Amino acid sequence: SMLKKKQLTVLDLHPGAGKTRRVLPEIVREAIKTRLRTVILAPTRVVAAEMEEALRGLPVRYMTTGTEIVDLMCHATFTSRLLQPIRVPNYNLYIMDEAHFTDPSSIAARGYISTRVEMGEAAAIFMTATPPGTRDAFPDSNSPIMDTEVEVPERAWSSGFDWVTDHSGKTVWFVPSVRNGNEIAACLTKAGKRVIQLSRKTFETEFQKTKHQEWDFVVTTDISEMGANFKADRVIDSRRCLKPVILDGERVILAGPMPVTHASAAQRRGRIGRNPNKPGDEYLYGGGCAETDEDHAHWLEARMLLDNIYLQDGLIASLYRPEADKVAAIEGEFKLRTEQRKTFVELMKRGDLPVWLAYQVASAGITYTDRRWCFDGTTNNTIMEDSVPAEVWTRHGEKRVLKPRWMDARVCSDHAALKSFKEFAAGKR
Ligand SMILES: Nc1ncnc2c1ncn2[C@@H]1O[C@H](COP(=O)(O)OP(=O)(O)OP(=O)(O)O)[C@@H](O)[C@H]1O
Ligand SMILES: [Mn+2]
Repeated sequence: SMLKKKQLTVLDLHPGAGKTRRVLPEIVREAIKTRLRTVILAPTRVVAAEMEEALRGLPVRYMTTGTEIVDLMCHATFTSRLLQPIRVPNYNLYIMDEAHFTDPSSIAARGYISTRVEMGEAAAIFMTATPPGTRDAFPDSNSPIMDTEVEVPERAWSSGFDWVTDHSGKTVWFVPSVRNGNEIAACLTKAGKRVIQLSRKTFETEFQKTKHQEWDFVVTTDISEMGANFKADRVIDSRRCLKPVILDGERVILAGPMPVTHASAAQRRGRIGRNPNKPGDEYLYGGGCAETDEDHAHWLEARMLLDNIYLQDGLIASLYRPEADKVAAIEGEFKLRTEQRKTFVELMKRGDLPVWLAYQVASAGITYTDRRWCFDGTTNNTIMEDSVPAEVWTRHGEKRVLKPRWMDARVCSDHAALKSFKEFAAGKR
């Protein structure tokens, strides 16, 4: 149709308008009719699976871990394939759903895609109700939403918030961190509620439980802003988030809790008011928003990824321009030689290390299986487990205090992350 190359379109209908399950299949059917080599990009594998069914019997290859011109994969999968030697089709049409996702792989993907549009080699469609720079925390909905500013608990409580537990419906509660969510969920559970906790690490297995089991509360991080569907009538929003910040170019901290963006607030609010024959959904929020970023590490990490993706001779892809000033970096300053790039990739995939940390280790000429850097840092880089120095048994047979040469707070911000990094340090993966 007008997928006739040459162009980037931002489909920005209000939340719940039918972008993912009404408009998306229409575009795919058009793309197949016009025989365009197309890729579909979902934010998560959970959402990718729900797209399988909305794309009823259409020739779509699902690269989710014949005459097949149309691919479906998640944001991170797409970006991950671009970094590897493994061949990626120069698609004629790029479709990114939930294109507001601010994770490094999603930022990198938007940059790569938009760059391909500018070069005149492809068309692109970014689907999101909240494009970069939106200041509207209260967009349109299918049904009226009762918006109420309240004092939202960020700690366990024994009194003062009756309205929280005095609610017979189902509530989605956005928290700024996993650990904060743990405390709130434990309080709700003790008060007799059934609670499901969602985070980025647990999402792909815990989200499916929000359907096939009963629940009163979902306590979730900002991961549920990316196309997550709940049968709920209430959203409690702390309006808080944590921001990864690179300090003095030498370490990453998790600053906050801190005001979420208008986009995030709109996406959080947008979890309800979706049912057209159902008014009464409430959005209860505990504070204001802010354009917080620009020292947000994710956009620098996105640059690290994009610098190591090849398009054609000497060419480095630009960030999607509405996002391009979110970071102070020179394009190509993180480009690694091919051997270092390989280590960089493995550290992110098999190593499951944050992009920033993986770059530090790889650019220092360290091989993937060399874990000495996990112990030879300054003593202020010491990682604590419950107010006591965390220790692992090394591959060489010593009990060493975990003390990484480069400190990234994301490797120990909760128990699951610490367990994973402790295992990485012991050379177990
Ligand atoms: N298979 C389906 N087809 C069409 N509509 C559906 C389907 N399943 C659920 N719906 C409902 O129809 C509405 C359309 O939802 P959809 O996810 O397409 O909106 P959206 O524009 O993607 O929202 P957002 O921008 O917040 O992701 C929702 O309120 C949803 O609850
Ligand atoms: Mn959607």
